[PDB]
Amino acid sequence: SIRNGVQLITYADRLGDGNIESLTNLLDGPLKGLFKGVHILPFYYPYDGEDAGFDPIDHTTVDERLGDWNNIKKLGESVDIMADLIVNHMSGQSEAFTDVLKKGRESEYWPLFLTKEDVFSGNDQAEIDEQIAKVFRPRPTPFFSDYEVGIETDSTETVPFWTTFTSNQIDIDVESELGKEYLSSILQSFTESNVDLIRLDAAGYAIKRAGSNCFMLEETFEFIEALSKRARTMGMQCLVEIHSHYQTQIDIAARCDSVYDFALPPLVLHTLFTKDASALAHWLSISPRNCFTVLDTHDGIGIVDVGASGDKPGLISADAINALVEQIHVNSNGESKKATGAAANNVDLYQVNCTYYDALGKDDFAYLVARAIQFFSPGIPQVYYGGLLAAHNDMELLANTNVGRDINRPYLTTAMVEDAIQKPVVKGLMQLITLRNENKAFGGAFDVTYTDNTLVLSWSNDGDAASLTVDFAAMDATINTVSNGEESTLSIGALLAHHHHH
Ligand SMILES: [Cl-]
Ligand SMILES: [Mg+2]
Repeated sequence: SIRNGVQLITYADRLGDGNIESLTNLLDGPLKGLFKGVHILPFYYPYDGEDAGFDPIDHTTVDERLGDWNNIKKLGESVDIMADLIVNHMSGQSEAFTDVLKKGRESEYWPLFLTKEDVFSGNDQAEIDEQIAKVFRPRPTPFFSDYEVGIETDSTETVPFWTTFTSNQIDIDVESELGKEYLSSILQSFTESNVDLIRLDAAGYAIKRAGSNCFMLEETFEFIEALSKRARTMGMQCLVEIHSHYQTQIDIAARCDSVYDFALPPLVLHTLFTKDASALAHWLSISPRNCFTVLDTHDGIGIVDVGASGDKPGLISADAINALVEQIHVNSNGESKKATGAAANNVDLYQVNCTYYDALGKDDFAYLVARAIQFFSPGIPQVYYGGLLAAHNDMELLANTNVGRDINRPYLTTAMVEDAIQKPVVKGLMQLITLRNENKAFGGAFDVTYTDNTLVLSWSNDGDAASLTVDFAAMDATINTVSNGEESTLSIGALLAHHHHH
């Protein structure tokens, strides 16, 4: 149901001249023939709030500055589309919540939102607080937000609403009938708009049980599967997004349709920094196959994704993680330090804000080797729009907005795309994308080998075959293919040289 090929991650306004139609034109011209799918980052009203699309006021409507649902429908006629579903909460400025403020318990939308009384039914405030302490929260934001409701009636009441993220995001009761209707209505627009893939956001929080940590409970999995089952009947498929310890990604992927591979970004950097693919080869021996792979995302480079968690070990040692973080700062000449928040130890760093290209010191050969490793690992490969064009760290935008992640969210106009696709490293990347799109071997069986400083990633399907051999002693990377009756050998170094001369 999903086209096996390379996908693009983009904002609808930051690649092209600023709207969906402009992006569609790009995918029809300069970027034609590259992507079987496109993850369009949150495009709902509004896309340019405090959390860059992930805090929409009205999740049910496209931001009219970007277009409408028919623009999405048109773009998805020929390519798979991935779109975001924020399942856990709604905006305090949404029409449903403002109605609750106006009419209180007389509101039609009252059961839609999660309050303190919905979860804790006792009256021992000391006991309720001891159980509130067990709830897992990402930031020291308010636990409840006390809104006055019924302001347009003769009765008022102050209600503590559950607010996991900010006081302007009200957690909804996804177990109520209204909550299922709200989520179903967005899925409805999706399937009517040729959306194929649903990235579920904050789903790990969506189910609350007093006494538990309210995070990825068994009841949370049951909710996720009920949501995913509905999405499947509507012709779509779900992706459970999370940044966690690697064993949690494995556990989720065994029960859910898809996960991200967030181990590859730091492991591939570490592999290239140290010329040791032991940890990379270990991961590929156990990694979920139902995944979407990335090097860069719209966020920063996740580090805790391969680090320890409590008593559980990481995929590389603490020493390797600290040396990986430090090498990124060295390769970006300190630019990533400017964009990344302070931390006592790098082993505790959530994310390093830096382009993947700058994390590799803008080494064109290593970067093409990195993306070849990504394409030859199992799962659907996604290419971030910035990394597709080898965009450097955007220090100007960083200084302007003071938002750490903007170092990796450049505004790349149609004109800048036309220039960037002329760069040899970009031309080399597009040739790799074409190989990954057209060889049927990736639809078959996988094997990973690491002996004598030589990593081999092999695929075979029907009569087609494709293998990536990375010799770290010789610093050579070679792709061998069988297809169309042809046997072909593509040296990555020869690939990059060819595009410098021709
Ligand atoms: Cl998949
Ligand atoms: Mg489609």
